Amino acid sequence: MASMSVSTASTEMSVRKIAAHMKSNPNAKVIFMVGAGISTSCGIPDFRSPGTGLYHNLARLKLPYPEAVFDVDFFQSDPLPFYTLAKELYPGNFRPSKFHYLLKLFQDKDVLKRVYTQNIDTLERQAGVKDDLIIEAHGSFAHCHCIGCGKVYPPQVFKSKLAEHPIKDFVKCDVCGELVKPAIVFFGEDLPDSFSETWLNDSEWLREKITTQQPLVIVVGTSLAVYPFASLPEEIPRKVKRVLCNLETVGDFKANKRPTDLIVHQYSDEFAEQLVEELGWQEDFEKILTA
Amino acid sequence: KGGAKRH
Ligand SMILES: Nc1ncnc2c1ncn2[C@@H]1O[C@H](COP(=O)(O)OP(=O)(O)OC[C@H]2NC[C@H](O)[C@@H]2O)[C@@H](O)[C@H]1O
Ligand SMILES: NC(=O)c1cccnc1
Ligand SMILES: [Zn+2]
Repeated sequence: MASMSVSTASTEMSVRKIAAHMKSNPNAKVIFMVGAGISTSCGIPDFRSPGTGLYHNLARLKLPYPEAVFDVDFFQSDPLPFYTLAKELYPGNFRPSKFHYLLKLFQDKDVLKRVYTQNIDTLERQAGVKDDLIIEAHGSFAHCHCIGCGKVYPPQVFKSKLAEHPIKDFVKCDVCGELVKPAIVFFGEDLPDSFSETWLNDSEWLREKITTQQPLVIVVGTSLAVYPFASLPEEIPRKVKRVLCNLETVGDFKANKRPTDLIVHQYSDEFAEQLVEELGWQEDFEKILTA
Repeated sequence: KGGAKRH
């Protein structure tokens, strides 16, 4: 849970600007858009990184390249690599980070409009963020369905297969016989309707607040390299302040910077620490963290 | 909607 700054440079002044904006607009809410960066401190292994036990197990299993684990065609031809990744990444194996708890604090303070996440770890929900405020753009393991006929299956059927040694006899649909898989969006598949639908509604909400207070969209720990999720930032209203907390400037913040863009090069957990400080909520935060 | 998940 302990963090430190990424470099000798201080980001407290930049983080202070954010707290100042929220101070001047006490009845405004914030929309977060997050990626893998906010869960790195949780110890979740990056399947694309050698030196991770997961990477080598997938390589030993003949996975051709990391992302084939999230490819429909590959899964149907050989589901073992995905099952192996699921065993290691299944929700419940990790604990939320300081940044995940920040989302909870904001909710408690009624300043959370929505959190759009590309992650499948569901640590936002595990941390106590309400279902209504979360948009898991790439799905999660909480639901399962047959890839052929769409029949619904309880998530526990899939989960029970992961505890077997070795993992074999994968879940097959008792209607059409095809493989059943967790509701995780694989490369090549459309995201769930709720993604576009909610962004449609939040986009109007954003544009309408510009004319009344002022909202704020904060992008954290994402390389903005996966679409359509990566299109959100450019679609934020020109008149709505965009904030980016990432080790490096990426996506629209790099391709089309905006005068009002606030860029903060900092670890998501350190950022959380500094924001809570500048907001004066250290007391409530500590309570949540110790709860 | 935006299309299918991709790079
Ligand atoms: N602690 C912390 N704080 C802030 N930013 C961080 C941190 N750790 C990593 N990062 C940054 O977060 C970004 C994470 O990028 P990435 O690993 O590509 O994940 P995404 O959220 O964007 O994408 C998911 C990918 N996972 C499966 C699919 O393979 C996708 O390509 C990257 O730009 C990093 O500079
Ligand atoms: N967050 C992830 O685990 C992931 C895996 C593959 C593609 N994109 C994201
Ligand atoms: Zn079926």
